[PDB]
Amino acid sequence: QTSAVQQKLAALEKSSGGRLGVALIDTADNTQVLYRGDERFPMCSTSKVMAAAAVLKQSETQKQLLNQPVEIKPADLVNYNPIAEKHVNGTMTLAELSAAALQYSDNTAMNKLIAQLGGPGGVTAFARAIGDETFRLDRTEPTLNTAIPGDPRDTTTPRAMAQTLRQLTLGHALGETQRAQLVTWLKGNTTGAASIRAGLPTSWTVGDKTGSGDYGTTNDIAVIWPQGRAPLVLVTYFTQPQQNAESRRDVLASAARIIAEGL
Ligand SMILES: *[B]([O])([O])[C][N]C(=O)/C(=N\OC([C])([C])C([O])=O)C1=[C]SC([N])=N1
Repeated sequence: QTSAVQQKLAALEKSSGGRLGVALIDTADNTQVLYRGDERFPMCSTSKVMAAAAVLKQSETQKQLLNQPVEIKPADLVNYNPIAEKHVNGTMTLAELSAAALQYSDNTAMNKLIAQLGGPGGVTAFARAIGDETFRLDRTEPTLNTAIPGDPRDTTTPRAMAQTLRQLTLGHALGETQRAQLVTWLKGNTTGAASIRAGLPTSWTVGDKTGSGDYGTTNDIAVIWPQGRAPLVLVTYFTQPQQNAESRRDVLASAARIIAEGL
Protein backbone atom coordinates (compact mmCIF):
# COMPACT_ATOMS: atom_id res chain seq x y z
CA GLN A 1 0.00 0.00 0.00
CA THR A 2 0.82 3.70 -0.31
CA SER A 3 -0.32 5.87 2.58
CA ALA A 4 -1.24 9.59 2.45
CA VAL A 5 2.09 10.34 4.20
CA GLN A 6 4.04 8.26 1.67
CA GLN A 7 2.32 10.09 -1.27
CA LYS A 8 3.19 13.44 0.27
CA LEU A 9 6.83 12.35 0.69
CA ALA A 10 6.85 11.24 -2.97
CA ALA A 11 5.48 14.66 -4.04
CA LEU A 12 8.17 16.39 -2.00
CA GLU A 13 10.78 14.18 -3.56
CA LYS A 14 9.53 14.89 -7.08
CA SER A 15 9.75 18.67 -6.61
CA SER A 16 13.27 18.35 -5.10
CA GLY A 17 14.82 16.50 -8.02
CA GLY A 18 16.73 14.14 -5.72
CA ARG A 19 16.18 10.88 -3.90
CA LEU A 20 14.65 10.91 -0.42
CA GLY A 21 14.66 8.16 2.19
CA VAL A 22 12.64 8.32 5.40
CA ALA A 23 12.08 6.02 8.34
CA LEU A 24 9.98 6.83 11.40
CA ILE A 25 9.54 4.66 14.46
CA ASP A 26 6.86 5.78 16.98
CA THR A 27 8.04 4.18 20.22
CA ALA A 28 4.60 4.40 21.82
CA ASP A 29 3.16 1.76 19.50
CA ASN A 30 6.28 0.65 17.56
CA THR A 31 4.67 1.58 14.29
CA GLN A 32 6.82 2.56 11.35
CA VAL A 33 6.45 4.86 8.39
CA LEU A 34 8.93 4.18 5.53
CA TYR A 35 9.69 5.96 2.25
CA ARG A 36 12.42 4.20 0.26
CA GLY A 37 13.04 2.55 3.61
CA ASP A 38 15.07 -0.34 2.24
CA GLU A 39 17.11 1.61 -0.32
CA ARG A 40 20.77 2.43 0.47
CA PHE A 41 21.97 5.96 0.99
CA PRO A 42 25.42 7.39 1.80
CA MET A 43 25.49 8.08 5.54
CA CYS A 44 28.13 10.80 5.58
CA SER A 45 28.52 12.14 9.12
CA THR A 46 25.43 10.36 10.41
CA SER A 47 27.82 7.41 10.65
CA LYS A 48 29.52 9.20 13.56
CA VAL A 49 26.69 8.05 15.84
CA MET A 50 27.66 4.41 15.28
CA ALA A 51 31.35 5.15 15.86
CA ALA A 52 30.75 7.11 19.07
CA ALA A 53 28.38 4.41 20.32
CA ALA A 54 30.96 1.71 19.60
CA VAL A 55 33.50 3.58 21.77
CA LEU A 56 30.85 4.00 24.47
CA LYS A 57 30.37 0.22 24.36
CA GLN A 58 34.16 -0.29 24.77
CA SER A 59 33.99 2.05 27.78
CA GLU A 60 31.59 -0.30 29.56
CA THR A 61 34.55 -2.59 30.28
CA GLN A 62 37.06 0.23 30.72
CA LYS A 63 35.93 2.88 33.23
CA GLN A 64 38.71 5.33 32.36
CA LEU A 65 38.58 4.89 28.61
CA LEU A 66 36.78 8.12 27.86
CA ASN A 67 39.41 10.08 29.79
CA GLN A 68 42.16 8.45 27.65
CA PRO A 69 44.23 10.97 25.61
CA VAL A 70 44.74 10.64 21.87
CA GLU A 71 47.63 12.43 20.29
CA ILE A 72 46.51 14.97 17.69
CA LYS A 73 49.23 15.68 15.09
CA PRO A 74 49.31 18.19 12.23
CA ALA A 75 49.01 15.38 9.67
CA ASP A 76 45.74 14.23 11.31
CA LEU A 77 43.84 17.29 10.13
CA VAL A 78 41.51 16.65 7.21
CA ASN A 79 38.87 18.88 5.55
CA TYR A 80 36.79 20.04 8.54
CA ASN A 81 38.08 19.82 12.06
CA PRO A 82 37.30 22.97 14.03
CA ILE A 83 37.82 21.35 17.40
CA ALA A 84 40.77 19.11 16.67
CA GLU A 85 42.87 21.82 15.02
CA LYS A 86 43.01 23.66 18.37
CA HIS A 87 44.71 20.58 19.87
CA VAL A 88 47.37 19.86 17.29
CA ASN A 89 50.60 18.83 19.00
CA GLY A 90 48.42 18.16 22.06
CA THR A 91 45.80 15.67 23.16
CA MET A 92 42.05 15.15 23.30
CA THR A 93 40.28 12.50 25.31
CA LEU A 94 37.94 9.99 23.71
CA ALA A 95 35.03 11.81 25.39
CA GLU A 96 36.26 15.08 23.84
CA LEU A 97 36.63 13.38 20.46
CA SER A 98 33.15 11.89 20.70
CA ALA A 99 31.62 15.25 21.65
CA ALA A 100 33.47 17.05 18.83
CA ALA A 101 32.53 14.41 16.24
CA LEU A 102 28.87 14.44 17.24
CA GLN A 103 28.15 18.04 18.17
CA TYR A 104 30.40 19.87 15.65
CA SER A 105 30.85 17.14 13.02
CA ASP A 106 34.64 17.30 13.41
CA ASN A 107 36.16 14.84 10.92
CA THR A 108 39.55 14.43 12.60
CA ALA A 109 37.65 13.48 15.74
CA MET A 110 35.72 10.84 13.81
CA ASN A 111 39.00 9.42 12.45
CA LYS A 112 40.27 9.00 16.01
CA LEU A 113 37.09 7.12 16.92
CA ILE A 114 37.51 4.87 13.88
CA ALA A 115 41.15 4.20 14.77
CA GLN A 116 40.19 3.33 18.38
CA LEU A 117 37.89 0.68 16.88
CA GLY A 118 40.56 -0.79 14.56
CA GLY A 119 39.42 0.88 11.37
CA PRO A 120 36.09 1.23 9.51
CA GLY A 121 35.36 -2.47 9.87
CA GLY A 122 35.39 -2.09 13.65
CA VAL A 123 32.44 0.27 13.34
CA THR A 124 30.66 -2.26 11.12
CA ALA A 125 31.43 -5.02 13.61
CA PHE A 126 29.75 -3.04 16.39
CA ALA A 127 26.70 -2.48 14.22
CA ARG A 128 26.47 -6.24 13.67
CA ALA A 129 26.84 -6.86 17.42
CA ILE A 130 23.75 -4.72 18.09
CA GLY A 131 21.62 -6.39 15.39
CA ASP A 132 22.20 -4.07 12.43
CA GLU A 133 22.98 -6.25 9.42
CA THR A 134 22.77 -3.36 6.98
CA PHE A 135 25.16 -0.61 8.07
CA ARG A 136 28.64 -0.62 6.56
CA LEU A 137 31.59 1.68 7.13
CA ASP A 138 34.36 1.13 4.60
CA ARG A 139 36.51 4.28 4.63
CA THR A 140 37.82 7.04 6.91
CA GLU A 141 37.25 10.78 6.72
CA PRO A 142 37.04 12.58 4.39
CA THR A 143 36.57 9.98 1.65
CA LEU A 144 33.57 8.31 3.31
CA ASN A 145 31.55 11.35 2.11
CA THR A 146 32.04 10.84 -1.66
CA ALA A 147 28.38 9.71 -1.82
CA ILE A 148 28.61 8.35 -5.38
CA PRO A 149 25.30 7.05 -6.70
CA GLY A 150 25.23 3.24 -6.69
CA ASP A 151 28.32 2.91 -4.50
CA PRO A 152 27.63 0.61 -1.51
CA ARG A 153 30.55 1.94 0.55
CA ASP A 154 29.64 3.85 3.70
CA THR A 155 25.88 3.30 3.29
CA THR A 156 22.86 2.09 5.21
CA THR A 157 19.09 2.08 4.75
CA PRO A 158 16.62 4.38 6.53
CA ARG A 159 14.89 1.38 8.15
CA ALA A 160 18.12 -0.04 9.56
CA MET A 161 19.41 3.27 10.84
CA ALA A 162 16.11 4.15 12.59
CA GLN A 163 16.07 0.76 14.30
CA THR A 164 19.74 1.20 15.37
CA LEU A 165 19.20 4.68 16.63
CA ARG A 166 16.24 3.52 18.71
CA GLN A 167 18.22 0.66 20.24
CA LEU A 168 21.16 2.97 21.05
CA THR A 169 19.25 5.92 22.51
CA LEU A 170 16.06 4.42 23.96
CA GLY A 171 16.76 0.69 24.13
CA HIS A 172 19.48 -1.41 25.69
CA ALA A 173 22.21 -1.65 23.08
CA LEU A 174 24.36 0.39 25.49
CA GLY A 175 24.56 0.40 29.25
CA GLU A 176 22.39 2.98 31.00
CA THR A 177 25.20 5.46 31.74
CA GLN A 178 26.40 5.19 28.16
CA ARG A 179 22.93 5.56 26.65
CA ALA A 180 22.44 8.70 28.74
CA GLN A 181 25.78 10.08 27.54
CA LEU A 182 24.88 9.46 23.89
CA VAL A 183 21.52 11.18 24.39
CA THR A 184 23.21 14.15 26.10
CA TRP A 185 25.62 14.47 23.18
CA LEU A 186 22.89 14.30 20.52
CA LYS A 187 20.71 16.82 22.38
CA GLY A 188 23.62 19.27 22.40
CA ASN A 189 24.24 19.07 18.65
CA THR A 190 25.03 22.48 17.13
CA THR A 191 24.30 21.67 13.47
CA GLY A 192 20.66 20.58 13.39
CA ALA A 193 18.28 23.56 13.53
CA ALA A 194 17.72 23.69 9.73
CA SER A 195 17.08 19.94 9.31
CA ILE A 196 14.54 17.61 11.02
CA ARG A 197 14.27 20.20 13.92
CA ALA A 198 12.93 22.79 11.47
CA GLY A 199 9.85 20.73 10.50
CA LEU A 200 8.61 19.76 13.98
CA PRO A 201 6.67 21.66 16.64
CA THR A 202 9.17 23.75 18.61
CA SER A 203 7.98 22.44 21.95
CA TRP A 204 9.43 19.06 21.12
CA THR A 205 12.96 18.22 22.16
CA VAL A 206 15.32 16.85 19.52
CA GLY A 207 18.69 15.16 19.60
CA ASP A 208 20.19 14.65 16.16
CA LYS A 209 23.22 14.10 13.97
CA THR A 210 23.40 15.70 10.52
CA GLY A 211 25.41 14.64 7.52
CA SER A 212 26.66 16.34 4.39
CA GLY A 213 28.67 15.13 1.41
CA ASP A 214 29.14 15.23 -2.34
CA TYR A 215 26.11 14.77 -4.61
CA GLY A 216 24.41 17.37 -2.44
CA THR A 217 23.92 14.66 0.14
CA THR A 218 21.97 16.09 3.06
CA ASN A 219 21.08 13.81 5.97
CA ASP A 220 19.76 13.89 9.53
CA ILE A 221 19.01 11.21 12.11
CA ALA A 222 17.07 12.18 15.20
CA VAL A 223 15.51 11.14 18.42
CA ILE A 224 12.56 13.23 19.29
CA TRP A 225 10.67 13.77 22.58
CA PRO A 226 7.38 15.36 21.43
CA GLN A 227 5.17 17.23 23.82
CA GLY A 228 2.53 14.83 25.10
CA ARG A 229 3.58 11.41 23.78
CA ALA A 230 6.35 8.84 23.75
CA PRO A 231 9.55 9.42 21.79
CA LEU A 232 9.98 9.09 18.05
CA VAL A 233 12.98 8.10 15.97
CA LEU A 234 13.30 9.68 12.53
CA VAL A 235 15.84 9.23 9.71
CA THR A 236 15.80 11.53 6.68
CA TYR A 237 18.35 10.88 3.95
CA PHE A 238 18.62 12.88 0.71
CA THR A 239 20.99 12.70 -2.23
CA GLN A 240 21.07 14.34 -5.66
CA PRO A 241 22.23 13.39 -9.15
CA GLN A 242 24.99 16.05 -9.59
CA GLN A 243 28.33 15.67 -7.82
CA ASN A 244 28.42 19.34 -6.90
CA ALA A 245 24.78 19.77 -5.96
CA GLU A 246 23.81 22.21 -3.18
CA SER A 247 22.75 21.30 0.35
CA ARG A 248 19.00 20.88 0.78
CA ARG A 249 18.32 20.84 4.51
CA ASP A 250 14.90 22.34 3.70
CA VAL A 251 13.94 19.04 2.11
CA LEU A 252 14.67 17.23 5.40
CA ALA A 253 12.62 19.81 7.32
CA SER A 254 9.75 19.29 4.83
CA ALA A 255 9.93 15.52 5.25
CA ALA A 256 9.82 15.89 9.03
CA ARG A 257 6.84 18.24 8.77
CA ILE A 258 4.92 15.71 6.66
CA ILE A 259 5.72 12.98 9.19
CA ALA A 260 4.59 15.15 12.11
CA GLU A 261 1.37 16.12 10.35
CA GLY A 262 0.65 12.41 9.75
CA LEU A 263 0.89 11.36 13.39
B1 LIG B 1 29.69 15.22 7.89
O1 LIG B 1 28.83 14.66 6.82
O2 LIG B 1 28.97 16.29 8.60
C1 LIG B 1 31.13 15.68 7.33
N1 LIG B 1 30.96 16.61 6.20
C2 LIG B 1 31.95 16.95 5.39
O3 LIG B 1 33.09 16.53 5.48
C3 LIG B 1 31.59 17.90 4.27
N2 LIG B 1 31.25 19.14 4.49
O4 LIG B 1 31.24 19.49 5.80
C4 LIG B 1 31.10 20.96 5.95
C5 LIG B 1 32.35 21.59 5.42
C6 LIG B 1 30.91 21.18 7.42
C7 LIG B 1 29.84 21.33 5.16
O5 LIG B 1 29.92 22.34 4.43
O6 LIG B 1 28.83 20.60 5.24
C8 LIG B 1 31.70 17.44 2.89
C9 LIG B 1 32.38 16.34 2.48
S1 LIG B 1 32.28 16.18 0.76
C10 LIG B 1 31.29 17.63 0.72
N3 LIG B 1 30.83 18.08 -0.45
N4 LIG B 1 31.11 18.17 1.88
